Amino acid sequence: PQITLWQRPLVTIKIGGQLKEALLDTGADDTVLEEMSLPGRWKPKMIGGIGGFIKVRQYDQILIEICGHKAIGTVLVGPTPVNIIGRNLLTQIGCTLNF
Amino acid sequence: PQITLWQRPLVTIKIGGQLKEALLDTGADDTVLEEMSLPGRWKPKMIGGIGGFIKVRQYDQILIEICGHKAIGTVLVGPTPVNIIGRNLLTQIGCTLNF
Ligand SMILES: CC(C)(C)NC(=O)[C@@H]1CN(Cc2cccnc2)CCN1C[C@@H](O)C[C@@H](Cc1ccccc1)C(=O)N[C@H]1c2ccccc2C[C@H]1O
Repeated sequence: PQITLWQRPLVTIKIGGQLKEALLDTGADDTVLEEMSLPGRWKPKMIGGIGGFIKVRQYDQILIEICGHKAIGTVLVGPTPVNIIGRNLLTQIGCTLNF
Repeated sequence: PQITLWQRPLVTIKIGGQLKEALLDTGADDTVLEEMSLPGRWKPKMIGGIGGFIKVRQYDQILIEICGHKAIGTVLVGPTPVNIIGRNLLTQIGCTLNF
């Protein structure tokens, strides 16, 4: 698709057999989802944005479907205000910025 | 241009006759630039990022030059680590997300 930016670019993702809403976010290096339980072991990570750092949980090789495009990649879990799809998974599903 | 997302999407902007580098951020609602002096009076605002809220100064009716293209709109100035061009100005230059 082509998504213009007058509204937030929210798409629907499927992860863990659930459907969630997430923001497509070119300003985010990584993908962070709200507090959920995902399979397997986790490592620790701190990510910093505006307002400071949060401590999140890094899971690897997670399957997540964005607009019916399957990506398998690293997903962070933590107290983020919105689910954010960031560059590590945007590159996978072939996403560019155009003007 | 067609900007890919293997690296951060940094481009050159011009505001107040200064050249700056800044991030094309589809996840940002507003444009937030690093502490600098602008023409006009400002309203104060609280905007919230990933690690919580910061206080910014809001200037209206500001022209920025992004890769040639002019855009005018609200610009917030405040303690941000990186310069961020959000949706409010991304729309004016005709920016879209394509996959
Ligand atoms: C207006 C303003 C700019 C303040 N907006 C944001 O910060 C929004 C906030 N919401 C939330 C919100 C807050 C309040 C109200 N509604 C919504 C969540 C997403 N962001 C958008 C982010 O794209 C902003 C960037 C800024 C940045 C980039 C690089 C380095 C430092 C800062 C961001 O936070 N990116 C970071 C990031 C993000 C996720 C995972 C890893 C990493 C690393 C890093 O790239």
